Amino acid sequence: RREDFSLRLLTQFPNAEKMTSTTPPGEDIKSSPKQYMQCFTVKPVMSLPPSYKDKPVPEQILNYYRANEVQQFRYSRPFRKGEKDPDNEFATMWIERTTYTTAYTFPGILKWFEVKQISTEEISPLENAIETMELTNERISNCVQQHAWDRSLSVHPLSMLLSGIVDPAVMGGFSNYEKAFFTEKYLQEHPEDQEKVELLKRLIALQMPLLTEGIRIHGEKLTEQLKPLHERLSSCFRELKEKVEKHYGVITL
Amino acid sequence: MPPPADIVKVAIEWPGAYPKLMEIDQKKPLSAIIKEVCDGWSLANHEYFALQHADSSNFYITEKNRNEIKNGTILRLTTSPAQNAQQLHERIQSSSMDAKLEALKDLASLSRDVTFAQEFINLDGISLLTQMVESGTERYQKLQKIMKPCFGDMLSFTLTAFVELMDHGIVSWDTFSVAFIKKIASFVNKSAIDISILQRSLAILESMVLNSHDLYQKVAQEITIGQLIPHLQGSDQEIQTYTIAVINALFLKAPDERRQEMANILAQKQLRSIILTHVIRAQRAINNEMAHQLYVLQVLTFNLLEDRMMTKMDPQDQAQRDIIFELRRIAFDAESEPNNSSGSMEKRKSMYTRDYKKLGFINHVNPAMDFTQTPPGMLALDNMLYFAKHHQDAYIRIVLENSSREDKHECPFGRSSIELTKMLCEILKVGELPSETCNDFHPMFFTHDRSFEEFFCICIQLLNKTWKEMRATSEDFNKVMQVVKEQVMRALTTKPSSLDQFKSKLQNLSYTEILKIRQSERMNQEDFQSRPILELKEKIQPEILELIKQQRLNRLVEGTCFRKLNARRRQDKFWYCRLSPNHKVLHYGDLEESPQGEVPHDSLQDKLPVADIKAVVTGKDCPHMKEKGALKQNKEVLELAFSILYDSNCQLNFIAPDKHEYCIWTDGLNALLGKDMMSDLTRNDLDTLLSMEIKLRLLDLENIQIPDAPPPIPKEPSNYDFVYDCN
Amino acid sequence: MQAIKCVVVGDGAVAKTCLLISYTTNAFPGEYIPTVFDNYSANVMVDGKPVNLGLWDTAGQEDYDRLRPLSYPQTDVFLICFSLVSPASFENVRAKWYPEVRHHCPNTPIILVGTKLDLRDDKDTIEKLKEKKLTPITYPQGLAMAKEIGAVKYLECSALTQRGLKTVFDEAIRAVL
Amino acid sequence: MARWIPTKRQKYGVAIYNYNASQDVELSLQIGDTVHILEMYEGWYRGYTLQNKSKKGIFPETYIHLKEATVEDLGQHETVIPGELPLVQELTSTLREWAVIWRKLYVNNKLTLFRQLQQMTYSLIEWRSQILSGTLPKDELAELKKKVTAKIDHGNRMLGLDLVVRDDNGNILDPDETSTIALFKAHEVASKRIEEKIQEEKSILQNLDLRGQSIFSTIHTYGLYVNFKNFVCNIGEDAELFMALYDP
Repeated sequence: RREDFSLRLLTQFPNAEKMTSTTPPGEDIKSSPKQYMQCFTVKPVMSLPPSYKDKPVPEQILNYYRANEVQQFRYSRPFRKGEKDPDNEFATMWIERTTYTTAYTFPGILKWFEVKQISTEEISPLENAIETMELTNERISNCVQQHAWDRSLSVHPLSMLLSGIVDPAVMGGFSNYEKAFFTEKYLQEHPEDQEKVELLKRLIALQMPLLTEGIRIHGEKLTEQLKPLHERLSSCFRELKEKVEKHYGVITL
Repeated sequence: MPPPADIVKVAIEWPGAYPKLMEIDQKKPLSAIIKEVCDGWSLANHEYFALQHADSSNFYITEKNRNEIKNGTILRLTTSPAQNAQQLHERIQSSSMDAKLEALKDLASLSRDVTFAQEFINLDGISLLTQMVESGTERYQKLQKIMKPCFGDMLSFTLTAFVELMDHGIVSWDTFSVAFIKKIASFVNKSAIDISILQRSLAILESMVLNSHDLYQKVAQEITIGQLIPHLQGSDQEIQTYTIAVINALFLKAPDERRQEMANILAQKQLRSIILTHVIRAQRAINNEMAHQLYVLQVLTFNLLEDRMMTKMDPQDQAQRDIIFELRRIAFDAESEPNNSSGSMEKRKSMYTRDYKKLGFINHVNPAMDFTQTPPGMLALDNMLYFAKHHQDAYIRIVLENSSREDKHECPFGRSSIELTKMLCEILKVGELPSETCNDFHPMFFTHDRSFEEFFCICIQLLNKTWKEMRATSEDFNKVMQVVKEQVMRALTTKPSSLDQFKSKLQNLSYTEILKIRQSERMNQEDFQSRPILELKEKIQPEILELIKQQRLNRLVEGTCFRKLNARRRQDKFWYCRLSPNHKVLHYGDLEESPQGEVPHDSLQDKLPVADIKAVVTGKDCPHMKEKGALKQNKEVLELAFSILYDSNCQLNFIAPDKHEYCIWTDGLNALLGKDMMSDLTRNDLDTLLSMEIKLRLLDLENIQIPDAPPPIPKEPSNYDFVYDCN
Repeated sequence: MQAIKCVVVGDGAVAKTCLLISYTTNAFPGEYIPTVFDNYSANVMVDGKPVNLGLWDTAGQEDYDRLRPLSYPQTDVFLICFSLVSPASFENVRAKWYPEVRHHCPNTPIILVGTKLDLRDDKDTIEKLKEKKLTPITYPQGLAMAKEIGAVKYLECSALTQRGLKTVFDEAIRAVL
Repeated sequence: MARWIPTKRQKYGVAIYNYNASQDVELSLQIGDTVHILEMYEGWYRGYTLQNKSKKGIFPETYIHLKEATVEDLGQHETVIPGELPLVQELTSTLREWAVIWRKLYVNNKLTLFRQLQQMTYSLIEWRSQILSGTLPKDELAELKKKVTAKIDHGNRMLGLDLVVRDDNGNILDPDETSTIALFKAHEVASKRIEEKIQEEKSILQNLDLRGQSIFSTIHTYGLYVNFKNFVCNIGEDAELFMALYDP
């Protein structure tokens, strides 16, 4: 974990003082003595497995290319931009993900490397919702698929997911989508960017069959203790089914 | 850990029971031992008897006090402490007289028993003392009017029991009622009485003072300075002790505003001088306690001068400005015209300049800038006033001498007075908080109310006479001031006891001949020690101490299989602690039972900067030792238990393999702390090595000796016109 | 290779959400990503062998007591939580959470965990507590409550710090193992 | 500060006690703070210090404990006994060697050897002091010379240093590099004595009576010391005690 690495690096050094605004550098520190540093885990950009562009690639192949032969890196920046409603965190979330283009690709001759070039981004909560929910969906895809090939499996993380998704309990994500984007007030803040909210509608639409594999594989892997779980799951599940049909107004598939 | 000798051949008695000596084992609960003893004396009802040492204690054996059962100490079985408490409720409060008196002598002897005190305070028999000597005083009035010697003895033993049960505090201090202080007052207010009554009554006076400030106020009306003196006049030493202790208490808990008043009343009723003439040079003895009492009297006068010492009063206030003007007039007018007494501001500046460049004052816009540093400020002014009343001779002559010299030989009178007063205040402990620690007393202070002030005047007199004997200047004003302070020290070590003796000693110290005597004493104290060579040795000290420190630091690096909180059951009594050459990271903690000790890796407690480290506490100072539950370790690892502070929640509550390495580690950590060491090994090795080292320096000079004192400097040709050039 | 269930509950004014999300996210203190979903997970090597684990991050309101026991079986450990700077949290836990969670899975290792250690010693905050008669209750009586249950362990962290937070989860995982 | 003179009669630039740093190169001098002076002014002396033989030290003449000569003892005849104070001065230099050598020792903990080092050192220094006069008779000078050379070589064998040579009267006559083969054989003899001494140290570390006969191979006249006190009994009559040695 991050600060175990931070410890090991401070070991390496005297003057064990850390920068704290982990994202940006410090100009005074560009010249001042008393060596500074800052540590923060970053995101290993996915590879581009050649010749695998669409093929029915298994899991091991993808997981191996997931971490290695990497030369791009991002780091997602929580940042408030807009009005800071108390009930929600999403009204302002703007992510200035930082691009990390280094010289070579891990693994390498050296367990580390410099960066050759950096840049940033800027992400709307519209988009934020888009890809965050999206990646959530394929995470569901991962769990369903991994128990679609494996059988002698601990079905427990499936319960993790189905619980956490089924009730956005401490915080209701889906109504948050509705209020933040589906509501026409946003389509006066971002009228032309209804092009975005319709994508999110498409996303929850595609979510529906995806959560449907979640449900059916739960039922296949349902055990008696999973039963109360699954009854609430299926209840709220065809609930959200009709929600996407009409209440979300998304065209299902 | 291991228990002491439990199998102990002790005598076991009961008053009237012939002892039978077995091999008692102390492990079983004391109910069983008392059971076998009582059955041996055919006694049932075991809970109503508790063994007690037949020692002079008469203290009942409970579980708290049976590790005092040593081979040969007779055990005297008797009533258990609760039974003794109940016996005392019925034979301390009752209407019998002889039974009360003897039972109360018992209760006085037995109050020191904490084991008895538990249940007696649960019984609240000190309230029963309240009834027996405040109610009981008016039940037997008709004939106690004639029994008053015996009745006063009874009430004195009541006082003994009251104080020796109040000290426990498990019962609150205010258990007495107001009639208790009425009786104590009748003891202190009235004429002379029995020694025991007056003794314990003054004791209880100072006890209520100790209890609370409200109790102080309510006892003050019964303790009058006019009536507190005959107790001193009560020639017995102890009556004097307690009356002076009450004097100190009245000084202590009074507000400072009333403290000045009571210092004045001490002055007028002769308390200073009368205690001098009753104890100090009289036929009565100065104990350690009398030393404390006289010391706190003098220090209380001192700290009521401290009210003008500590603070920074106005330098430019018009009232103090005018009073220093009248002081400087009665001082300087022997060399001033009558015009400058009330001259204009411009003339004030002019006379400042003329008359204070004769006194080397840097800030001549106001001489109060020589009184703007406190202590004393205004009490240097008070010293000037006292001289105007008592020592205007020394005042005037010292002023005129320095009022006739622009040159640097001058005595800067505002400056000299301020700094003389402040130095003799620190040296003489003028204005300090009274504490029993300092256990001397100066009779010279008790020979005069303002002997502080005459001390200051005589030291200015000796200062300037020795300047005219030591041609002293004001660049040496600090130097020759330290010379005068040395004179004061060579007086005080001889302990002048009055005004005349202080005069004689200081004059004999006035660089006439005894210099050769005291530097001969210095020659004697170098003859086995080589004092100039001591200067040599300790001059470059830090090398050896620093190398010792990094030595021991290396030792921390190579460390040991350290020991833990109760590292006993499959626990790592052995865990490594390797400092990395970082000297900021310590590799230690819950490390396995290590044969070779230190494997250098990220130890289970891998980090330890000096940064989190505040300090270390050793042994019983360890809060895990001060932990009274699951972390109850036995105290023999005192020399092994430390506790270093970091994050104020995680401690280094850990045990050492033995003592000297514990000391070495603590030395290294203090070196990280940048302080002294705490191995005696450290001092021993450092002294022997540096001594031998400097002995390894004499190799050059020997077979011819050293001029110990510094020779003069043979003069040079100031130019660098080298006849033979350098290089 | 193996996995471990665990639940976390606490007062709703503190959002232990932030705790878990910042931990598994591993991101900078006070800079974590706030999500739209609960019930977080972590795949961590603790000692020797890596282990997966997922944390039933549940809503704590009492009317949600009717859904929570359905997941009570096979809760490998539990993480009961509060806020140090919130005596109200003390009341909540001692009176409702502690009792009924003790009832519900009486035989499973339990560790109480502090919160807002940084806020526990915020002088402005604690002076507000005094001007609202809230007590800036410290560790030792918190440990005393731990002894009140005799919990298998107790700790505190702080989200704006991650102090002990790693260690919090360290003892958390190694309690099972 | 001027009027300095080219001479070698200030190589006794020798401190007496502490000084101050009034000059550019001054300080509180130690005892053995010798400065190898060349610039000779009357009241003040400046020349290369022993500690820094590339820098001077300007020090008052009375503060100087000047003696006539150089660091030598026999050219100006500063020997209290001719020629052997050269030995004691080289001894002093050796002592300064032991000084630093132990001033690296403490970091290791072998320091019982450190101890015996200083105890041998105390032997050496008290011998230094006794020879600082013309005290001993000259045969005793010879014997103790052999002893002190023994200690010197013992240290240097401990301390991975050289072999010193020329046991008698100087240790340094031989390294005048005049002969050559004599140098080899003297090195040889010194090696012999070193090996004998290390053997005897590791042997008296174990044995305590073979050493006696090793001493007594040469001498064979001895005296068994007898001291009688009292025959414990009442003889009741005059008696005579006949103590003779008998060989069954």
